[PDB]
Amino acid sequence: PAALKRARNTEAARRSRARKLQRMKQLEDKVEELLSKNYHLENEVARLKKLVGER
Amino acid sequence: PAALKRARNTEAARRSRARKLQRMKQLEDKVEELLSKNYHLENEVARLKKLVGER
DNA sequence: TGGAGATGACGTCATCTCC
DNA sequence: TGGAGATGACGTCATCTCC
Repeated sequence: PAALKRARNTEAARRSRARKLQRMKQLEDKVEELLSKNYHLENEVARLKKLVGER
Repeated sequence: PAALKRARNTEAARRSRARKLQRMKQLEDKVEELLSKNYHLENEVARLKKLVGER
C-alpha cells in the first residue's frame, strides 16, 4: 500500500538531509583552512622576496 | 485568521530557501578559488626557493 | 512589550539515475 | 526491464531574535 512507499521515502529523506548538513559543514571548514594556508604562503613569498639575490 | 499567518510564512520560507542555495554556491566557488591561488603561491615559493642566495 | 520575520526539521510529492 | 533510492522544492509547525 501507499503507506510503505511513504514510510521508506521519509527515511531516505532524513538520511539525505543529514548528508547535506555534513556537506555544508565541510565547505565552511575548508574555506577557513585554505584561508590560513594562504596567509602563511603570502608571508613566505614576502620573506623570500626581500632576500633573493642576497638582499 | 490562521490563513494569513500561514501565507506570510510560506513566503518567508521561500526567500529563506533561496538565500541558502546562494550560500552553498558561494562556498563551492570560493573553495575552488583559494585552491588555485594556492597552486600559484606554492609554485612561486618553489621558484624563489631554488634561487635565494643566488642559486 | 509584543509583535513580525527568519530558520531548523519534518513529511510529502514528482523526478532522476541506476543494476 | 522495472524497480528502488536519492533529491529538489514545497508547505508547515515551533522556536529564536529583534525594535
